[PDB]
Amino acid sequence: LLELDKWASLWNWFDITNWLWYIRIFIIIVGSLIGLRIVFAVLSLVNRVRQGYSPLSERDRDRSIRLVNGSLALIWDDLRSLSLFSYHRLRDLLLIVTRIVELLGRRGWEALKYWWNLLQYWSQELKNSAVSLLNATAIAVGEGTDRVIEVVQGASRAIRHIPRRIRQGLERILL
Amino acid sequence: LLELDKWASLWNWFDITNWLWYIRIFIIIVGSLIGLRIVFAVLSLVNRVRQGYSPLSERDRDRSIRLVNGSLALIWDDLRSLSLFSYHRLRDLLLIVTRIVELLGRRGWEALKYWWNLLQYWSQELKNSAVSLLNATAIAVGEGTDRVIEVVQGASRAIRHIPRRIRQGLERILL
Amino acid sequence: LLELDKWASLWNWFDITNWLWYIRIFIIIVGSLIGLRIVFAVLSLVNRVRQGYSPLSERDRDRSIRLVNGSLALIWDDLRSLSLFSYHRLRDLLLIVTRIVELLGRRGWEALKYWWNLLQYWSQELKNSAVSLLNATAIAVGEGTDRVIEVVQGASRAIRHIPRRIRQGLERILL
Repeated sequence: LLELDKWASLWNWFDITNWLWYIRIFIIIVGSLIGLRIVFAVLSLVNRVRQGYSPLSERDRDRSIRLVNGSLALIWDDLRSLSLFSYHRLRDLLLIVTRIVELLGRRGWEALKYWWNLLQYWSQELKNSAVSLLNATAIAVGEGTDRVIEVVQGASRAIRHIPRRIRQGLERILL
Repeated sequence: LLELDKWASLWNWFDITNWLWYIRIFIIIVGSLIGLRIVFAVLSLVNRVRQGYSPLSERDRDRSIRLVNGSLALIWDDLRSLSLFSYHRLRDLLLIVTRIVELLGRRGWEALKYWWNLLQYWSQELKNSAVSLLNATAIAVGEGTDRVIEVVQGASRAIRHIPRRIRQGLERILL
Repeated sequence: LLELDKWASLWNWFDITNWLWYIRIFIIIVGSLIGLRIVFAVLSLVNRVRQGYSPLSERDRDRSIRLVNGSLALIWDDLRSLSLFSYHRLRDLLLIVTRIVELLGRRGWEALKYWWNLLQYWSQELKNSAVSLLNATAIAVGEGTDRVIEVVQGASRAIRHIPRRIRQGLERILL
């Protein structure tokens, strides 16, 4: 079972054996390929020129070939970004990066403002559909029971419809 | 063939073994890395901004940094896309998404429309190269070949392609 | 140390072993998973309109569904690049590729050009940092530390400037 007997018998599949023993080599390239894909993001820019910014629904090839030559241009877009229109700035510029992240931690709360309001309107639509069927089916009974289904539904969503400024209050208490 | 003592022999390689029994676990992590790439698609947007306009041929680092601001923005793009117009749309979105495909699928056949055209012109381009060369070598024998060479080649392409509206006749005749 | 008896015992653990003996297959599936990922690059095109102009910080979602129709449209962006509207170009398309690369290949070397000036100023920022800090600390002492430090540092680095434009000599002398 297994061992030299299983491994040795495989040497007859010389072609496949190569893949079986050299796969480990291949795994590294596969992991590398996702990283290579990061460079592929530039390719979408090429796709934009070829297909147009709007959905996929001519001249681009001649210029697109310039992408090969893009190696020369490629130092131009990136070169001015790190040091900007001034020198001595290059060492100082990396520190700027910390500045936006510190400032953004304060305004980042916009996550919660929309999520509470967003879930709030969806719930309202659920109640509206239910109000239609519930109001209509309640009449079969009588005694104005349908009026009861409307008030209860309207009471819970409506009261929760307009809450307090949790983003503002929490923004000042968090920083 | 493999070996038993080789497995134990690797223990004497100081720490080479560390690569084998760690990279293997590391592979599962790589699988996670691919699912990481979907967010990278937003990076391509930043790239077109940082790339000027055309394929590959400064301040954009600070603005691209604004990509971090995408957290607050993220509820906004999803919010108008998910329901879009009015507000009874969120449940409707499941209906309209399915329903649009049927309406849109009808015009989608235009794929074939151009493909019919691809074969149509290349056929014509073949005639120009072939007729020119064959027309010239044909006369080398005498006088009378020029009519058969031009009439036979031009005749086959000429009668094989003339009617238009391929999808119009094809898509409707299927009823 | 090891033995086929140790491996066989693991067969009674019919659960995890599948991963252990199918991970080789798993990376291949992952490879396919990542190639599939490339289509996401078009999503960025949609992101511009659907997700806003700049990075992450309209109605076209209806158009996002038209992406299905993108098969119809997809021949329009591509068909014009190989053959172009001029036509007769299609056989030319294979030849032109050599001409544009041959033509652009001569001036394409300017990549090296930017690197020479680019690195040149970077050396200059480092030079200013050392002189300012070292001279300023040396000023604490009298005698004449200020004159020697600023003159010798600035004299050696500044005078070391030598214009050896490779591109210049490559354009005029390579003919």
